[PDB]
Amino acid sequence: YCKFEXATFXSC
Repeated sequence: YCKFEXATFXSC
C-alpha cells in the first residue's frame, strides 16, 4: 500500500 508513515510521509 501507500500510506504516509508513522511520522514521515514517504507515500509509496
